[PDB]
Amino acid sequence: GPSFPEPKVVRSQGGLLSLKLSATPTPLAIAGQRATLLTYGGSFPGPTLRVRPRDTVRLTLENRLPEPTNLHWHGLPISPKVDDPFLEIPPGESWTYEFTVPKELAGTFWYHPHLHGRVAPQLFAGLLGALVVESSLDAIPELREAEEHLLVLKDLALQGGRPAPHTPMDWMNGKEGDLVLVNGALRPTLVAQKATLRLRLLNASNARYYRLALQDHPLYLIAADGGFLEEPLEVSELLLAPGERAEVLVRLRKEGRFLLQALPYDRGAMGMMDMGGMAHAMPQGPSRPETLLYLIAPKNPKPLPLPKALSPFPTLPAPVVTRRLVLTEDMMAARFFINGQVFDHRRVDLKGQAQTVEVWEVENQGDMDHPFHLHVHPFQVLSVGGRPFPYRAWKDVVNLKAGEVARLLVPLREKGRTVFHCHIVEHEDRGMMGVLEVG
Ligand SMILES: [Cu+2]
Ligand SMILES: [Cu+2]
Ligand SMILES: [Cu+2]
Repeated sequence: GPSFPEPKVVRSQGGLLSLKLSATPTPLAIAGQRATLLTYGGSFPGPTLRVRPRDTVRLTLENRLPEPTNLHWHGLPISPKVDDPFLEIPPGESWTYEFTVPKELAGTFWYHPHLHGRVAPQLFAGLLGALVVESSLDAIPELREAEEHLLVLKDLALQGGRPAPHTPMDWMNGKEGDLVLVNGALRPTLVAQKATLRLRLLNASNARYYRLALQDHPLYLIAADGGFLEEPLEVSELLLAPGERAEVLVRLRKEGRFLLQALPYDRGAMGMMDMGGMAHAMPQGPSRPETLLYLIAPKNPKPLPLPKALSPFPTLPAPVVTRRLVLTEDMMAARFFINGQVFDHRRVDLKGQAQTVEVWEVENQGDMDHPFHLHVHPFQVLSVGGRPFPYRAWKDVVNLKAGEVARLLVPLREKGRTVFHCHIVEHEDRGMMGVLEVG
């Protein structure tokens, strides 16, 4: 096959993507060894669904797992009656998700389980896939003539030919694995045929962070989680927290081999130590550096000019309310809280009005990084940690380092009951989630 592995693509046909997927334990070969994972569509990652605005998506999920499951259409501004975080599909049963892709939408999204208390083991075991909303902006020459690839960043650990079980420390920290994979492959080689690459990036890991840097090159950020930026933004590195997406242009500068690496990053994971005075918690410190892929440039590379503009970001109406959501931790109990409470599916925590804009101040009073995710209602990050955000784009996950406050502009879209939660999914399962009702 092609030197660079990527998930198989299923495209809408005539305005309709109608597809039956099964969530099933699947024997397969991965990173050179046989293992049984939990997959959608018999593959890890699951198939990439490629659609365009106004398409109808009709996805029937058949649950062939021994436990109940559901889907979260991560990042899609669709009704929470469809993207239903409280629905349960029992083993052996099926459910059809049907929605229309919104007209003003573009980017890389993804799908994965969201059954409270079971997310971390199901996601860790392999249940995820990407969804791409293609845009008319893809036709501008500076993008159309680039070589496009999806990079699904997701780690794994195997024990006895199956995903490794969660330990108590895994529930506290979020589980990371030793196999640090791209598109389910171990350190693949991308032999570029064009000098400009357009890379769609997805962090589909439970908890691992990717401090991305390409040797000898900057990256040009062109999209965040849920839409394009207004113009390309040059960065020397790009941190992708769990659940986040980005799109970058790479302008290969000379012939050669260049490593794409996940550089050392300390997200605050904790270990234990006994030095003669009772066991005490001690920081794990930064992650070890990882090579994600080998990028081979073509001969005599002459990259395309960058696009001068992408998509204007909407001018939002003045907000009508400010909310303050404080994140805290009880590490030794592996319990995690929002405004001092754990999730209760019967309890509505916030009540807002559709078509108004809110300011959300999310404050991390813990010591770990927490990537905060809101379903249904994409937001504009105004500032994090006292620093203004350097671009305007739609996001749906925002990473908070210890002590940091993020200020978000949240337009409320579809009416109904939805959730917000930490996207270290172990923390969600262990309580760090709340309920928003929009009326
Ligand atoms: Cu998600
Ligand atoms: Cu968290
Ligand atoms: Cu969620």
